[PDB]
Amino acid sequence: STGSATTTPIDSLDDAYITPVQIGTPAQTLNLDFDTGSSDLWVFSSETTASEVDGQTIYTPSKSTTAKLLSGATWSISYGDGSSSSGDVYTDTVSVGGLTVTGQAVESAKKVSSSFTEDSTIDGLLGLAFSTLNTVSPTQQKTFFDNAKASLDSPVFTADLGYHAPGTYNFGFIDTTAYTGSITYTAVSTKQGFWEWTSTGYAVGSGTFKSTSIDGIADTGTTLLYLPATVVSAYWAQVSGAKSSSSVGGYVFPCSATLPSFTFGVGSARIVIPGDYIDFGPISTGSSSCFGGIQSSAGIGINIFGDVALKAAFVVFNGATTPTLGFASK
Ligand SMILES: [Br-]
Repeated sequence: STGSATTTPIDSLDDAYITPVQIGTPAQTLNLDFDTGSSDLWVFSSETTASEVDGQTIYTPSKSTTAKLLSGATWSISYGDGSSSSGDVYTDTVSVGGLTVTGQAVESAKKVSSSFTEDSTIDGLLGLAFSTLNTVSPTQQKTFFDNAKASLDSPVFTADLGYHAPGTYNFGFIDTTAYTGSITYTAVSTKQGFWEWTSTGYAVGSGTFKSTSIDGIADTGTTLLYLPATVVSAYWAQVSGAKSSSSVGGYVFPCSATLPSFTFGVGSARIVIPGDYIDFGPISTGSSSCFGGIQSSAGIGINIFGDVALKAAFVVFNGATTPTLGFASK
């Protein structure tokens, strides 16, 4: 089997991407944030504290003939940005782009933090990291991808995120029309439960490539590119007026600037992030100070190849027995 679903930016800054997902019988379609940095499929629901729902579409398990309470199971998750959610668990039929999994754990939110409430466009998350990170207790549950894997034509999914445009998540096949040149594959460590890999270095603009190992995670659920302070300093040093602002929470730069591209290495291959992708616009409405899309990972504990990086590539998440990651230009 295979599946193919369009993913769409939630706003004009590509802050996140939503993908329609069918849950239950008859189908309830919710727009979920596919997150290769976590491993819970959770949704706003008929159980979510009413004051914490503001425009989201909710899953109502009592209206699904295939929903079953997973007795005794609860979940609770905290994300890198400090947001969180928790609740109880149903199993139900879940379909993405024509690919159907029966008995998928669908984690129903009883509580969500303010950042989720305030984002009316995101009805929940669909985790695509390794199932070892799943938070369901006392019996950990499998991700949609892990459940689907045995049925897939090939044990892979691909992320093709757009810059200010729709893109695609495919399951079970590699669309050879969706990228240019070749796909370069690189080793993955699952020791931390993430799609963790090592970039071979970077360049700033038309500068020379610096060969250096940068361990990080491929994370579709993170907006920006978070890299070591040395790398980030080298980038912003090429932008007149750029500075790190503790009051704003990162690098800012004059909105009048032209930003250089940023290149990252994948083996001997190179992925180029255009400068435009790195401009996240005014720090506040009407400001002439703009927020950078490359930020230091120093306060995080891990480097993160978020959407800023991933949307410059066609990315293969290979979930074979020995997992790997593939990157191609597009
Ligand atoms: Br390769």
